[PDB]
Amino acid sequence: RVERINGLTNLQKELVTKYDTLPLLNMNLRLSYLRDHTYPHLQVSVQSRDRVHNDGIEVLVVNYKFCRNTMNPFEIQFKMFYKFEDSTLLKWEILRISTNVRLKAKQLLATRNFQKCLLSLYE
Amino acid sequence: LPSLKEYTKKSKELKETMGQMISDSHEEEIKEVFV
Amino acid sequence: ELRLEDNYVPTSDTLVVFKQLMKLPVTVLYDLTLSWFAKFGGSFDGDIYLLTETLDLLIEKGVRRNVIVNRILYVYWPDGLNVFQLAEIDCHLMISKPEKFKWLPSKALRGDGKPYVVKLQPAKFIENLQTDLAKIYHCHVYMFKHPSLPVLITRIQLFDSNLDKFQGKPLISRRPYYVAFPLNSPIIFHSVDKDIYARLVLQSISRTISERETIIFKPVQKIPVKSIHNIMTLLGPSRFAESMGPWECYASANFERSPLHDYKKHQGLTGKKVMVREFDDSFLNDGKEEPEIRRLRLEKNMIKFKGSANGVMSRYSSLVPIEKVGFTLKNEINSRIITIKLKFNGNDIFGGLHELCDKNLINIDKVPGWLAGENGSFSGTIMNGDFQREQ
Amino acid sequence: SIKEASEDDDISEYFATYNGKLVVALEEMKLLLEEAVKTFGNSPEKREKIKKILSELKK
Amino acid sequence: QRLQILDDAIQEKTSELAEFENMVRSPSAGDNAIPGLLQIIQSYINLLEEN
Amino acid sequence: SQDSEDDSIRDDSNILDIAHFVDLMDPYNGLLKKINKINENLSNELQ
Repeated sequence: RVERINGLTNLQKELVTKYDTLPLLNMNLRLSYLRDHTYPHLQVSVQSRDRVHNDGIEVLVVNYKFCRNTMNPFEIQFKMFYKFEDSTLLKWEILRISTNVRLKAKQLLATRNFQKCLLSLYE
Repeated sequence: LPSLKEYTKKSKELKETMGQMISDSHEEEIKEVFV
Repeated sequence: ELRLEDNYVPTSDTLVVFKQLMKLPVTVLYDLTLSWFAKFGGSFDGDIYLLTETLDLLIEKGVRRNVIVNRILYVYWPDGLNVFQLAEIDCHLMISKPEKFKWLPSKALRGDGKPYVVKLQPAKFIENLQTDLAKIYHCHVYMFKHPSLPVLITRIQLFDSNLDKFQGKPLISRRPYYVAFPLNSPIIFHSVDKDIYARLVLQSISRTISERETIIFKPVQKIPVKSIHNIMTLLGPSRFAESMGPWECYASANFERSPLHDYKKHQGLTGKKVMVREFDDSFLNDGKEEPEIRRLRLEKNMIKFKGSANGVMSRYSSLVPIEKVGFTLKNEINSRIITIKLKFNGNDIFGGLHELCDKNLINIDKVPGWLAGENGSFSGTIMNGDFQREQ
Repeated sequence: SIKEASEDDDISEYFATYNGKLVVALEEMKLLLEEAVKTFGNSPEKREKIKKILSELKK
Repeated sequence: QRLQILDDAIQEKTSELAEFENMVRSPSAGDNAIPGLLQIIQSYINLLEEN
Repeated sequence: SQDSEDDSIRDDSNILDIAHFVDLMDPYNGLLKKINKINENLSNELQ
């Protein structure tokens, strides 16, 4: 029996048809891992992934809400410009910073390589 | 290192200026009465 | 004074050198002749440009390599080849024919037990090695970098002492000992030799690498493997080390792309085509099965043994052929340790096992990880489901 | 931060004017709190104002 | 010479700190008015919270 | 001797004071901007 499995496949149905070493495609399970285990207490949110298909450039805006200190959590909002093929980050800019982390993030975000910025903010 | 004593006196002057600025600001007086 | 310089001539048999240069192509012979006459010179009289023009006339004459071999062994250097020549021709044979040499890996452990990532200053390392080995034997060492691989291969040649044997005044050579240094890796590849001279060379190498804290070489494998490219794929500082067999997909990263990429071509959206594997014992019970699901079970065996659906690219040939592996599987069936010793032999163990799995002789749903090519070229004991290698 | 938040930079003048702005800000906040106390003096409004002041001051 | 270049870097940093120190020295004596306003505001806020 | 501190060969009270002073007059969070936030909250609650 030939079966097609996608990102919305059941976990039991995936374990029925598992004979490779690739990671599990159950995307709810993948995001459950990503939310609960590697980065807990972080309410990420994406709200606009609009694109300029003439240039082949994707515009992404995400909100990172570091809610480990639930009384006064500090949140940030990025804007990324993809290349959507031959993936190059042409430009990224910081749309909004919460004022209670604004100075430390202002000193940190002045440098490039925003992956370090996100990891440093979470740490 | 002759410049260590220079930093000692410079940091003493800077700390004195910052301390008198903080005392003029009265942050500790308004902090306790706001909680 | 016991160190051997790059201008001494040893006693080498002319016929052995004659048959040794036969295997080299004409263009490396040309490059060697110009480099040798530019550095050391020869008995032939002429300008360097004049000799370049003479070899040019030889190469647009289309002459066979035999004539130029007789020339460079009979008029250019009739008395005998210098040690640098004898080392460089054999290193060029190593470059031309890498499959004719077998290597043995050895980790560079140090101090507490953390491996030492060996880094070489090549000229100073050669000078220090030659001065260290000069105290014991008549040593000449030659070092070069691979044109393709990121290694530093040395060649250590040791010379001994010498009815009435008339007179030779010789210095008889032995078989050279090769030690390959990868750029940044604790694993050290050396030639297969267990006599006292090989131990001396490895000992002097360990003493002359260190210079800060004492370093010991512990052998991580006792079965030699051919083809230096393969031993860099296995034990060298690459991604394919510690990800082999069914896990070569992680070492090649052909299944995931960057997070900055198109999300319409993601694996979870397009999906992949698989088959329901029967967990009930039905392999032993069972003809002209459908050619689409036959392709899927062939792909299943291909995935299990090479990691990729299309493989790392007849088609059974793995990324690294393995000659000898021996696994000692141990289980605990009701408080009894039950050992099974599986030994293997051939030109490519896991390719042959893949072919046997394709012929429905071995169940691909029950073939374990270590049999499938995981932690390849390592022979060890499987206790509690965990493979620990032998020593 | 002061340089990009002023646009008239004169950063030495930021501190005396900081003290003056603090004085006028406290007297203005005094005026607003007196107006809020005299205007309603209710139960829900006073509790909401106290909670807002405590939340904005402590955190 | 290593300590010389270390002391030169330290001296440059002290010059920067002294530049900042002249930049912040603002003479004032207005703390009494701020303290009185804070005391009055605290008393009125306590009176409002008491109701 | 043992209970003495006259040469600042290693001191970190100054960096603590620098951090406190910077946190005090921050143009974004600071002390004056907290007072302004209290002002806007009181204005929204009253008017």
